Amino acid sequence: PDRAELAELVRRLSVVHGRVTLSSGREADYYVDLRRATLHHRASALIGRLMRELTADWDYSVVGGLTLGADPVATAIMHAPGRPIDAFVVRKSAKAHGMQRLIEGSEVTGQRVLVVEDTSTTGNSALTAVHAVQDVGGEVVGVATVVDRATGAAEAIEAEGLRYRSVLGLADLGL
Amino acid sequence: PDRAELAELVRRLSVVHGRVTLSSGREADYYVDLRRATLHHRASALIGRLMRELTADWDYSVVGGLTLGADPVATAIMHAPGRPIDAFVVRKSRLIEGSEVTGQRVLVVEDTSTTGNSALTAVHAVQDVGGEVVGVATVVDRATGAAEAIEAEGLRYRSVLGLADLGL
Repeated sequence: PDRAELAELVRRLSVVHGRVTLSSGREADYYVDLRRATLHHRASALIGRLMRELTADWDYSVVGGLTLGADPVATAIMHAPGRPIDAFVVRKSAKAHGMQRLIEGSEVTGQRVLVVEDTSTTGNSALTAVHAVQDVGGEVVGVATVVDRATGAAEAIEAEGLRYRSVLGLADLGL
Repeated sequence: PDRAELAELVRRLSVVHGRVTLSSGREADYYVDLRRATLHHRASALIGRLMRELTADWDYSVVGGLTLGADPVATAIMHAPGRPIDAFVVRKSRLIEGSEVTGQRVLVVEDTSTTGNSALTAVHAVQDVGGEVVGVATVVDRATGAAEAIEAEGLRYRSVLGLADLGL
């Protein structure tokens, strides 16, 4: 029921129907804004729960990713029922202070880390977080995401020796 | 107990004592890394509870502020028990992500700040889109005029913690 409850909320909240002229001059009939679910009271509590179950067999104390598409997901996982898991956010530029200048939040040095994102087209953003955690001495145990969009992300993440899992898929969006 | 236990988590996770050089060149005897608290599993859960208690007499359906500092606070409030409250995020540079703020009563959040400019930016961004801001709540007030700046704009300001809870 949860996967289906979430899947429906993602469709309703995040598939934004309506015609739009892009900067290129092409028109699209819809676009996919996952931030609308990841920041919704109900969809986020489901995301938290389901991403915990999805990764239950992985060994990690810390969850995080690349701002902003990761923050709400990571915090959802942190707040969801179960064993303690802390969070972190990889920035795009360097903090003024500390010994992990691209990483807000919890100390990832010497921890096993889950890397998350709401959705990835290329896996660029996820891998940017993976390497940022890596450069500071964190063990990335895998990457997980709310929605796979079958656009190359899995094979890009798998190419660097890392597991990839998703709660939802292209079919769950309708389209 | 909740407030006392958060205070202790904020001292232990976020108040970094020792001679330090700021980005300006100024030397301080400490700095505050409030995000280690806002991204910690226990402290964030207390933040959501306590920020909800703190603003229980205000009417708002949506909570959020300027990225990154606000997002961990906004989602802790959203995930905390009680009546449903959605979240939003004001970007620095399409300004508002997440839940709709237009036509809604909105709580602007900040983890902490010396000047309140970040809070103000979020307030202004919500106003430009037809949201009504009911006030600003923060985790830590630094007693450096943030409050009064927010009050000059006709907005109520509140904090869970203050300067004295940070043992300086």
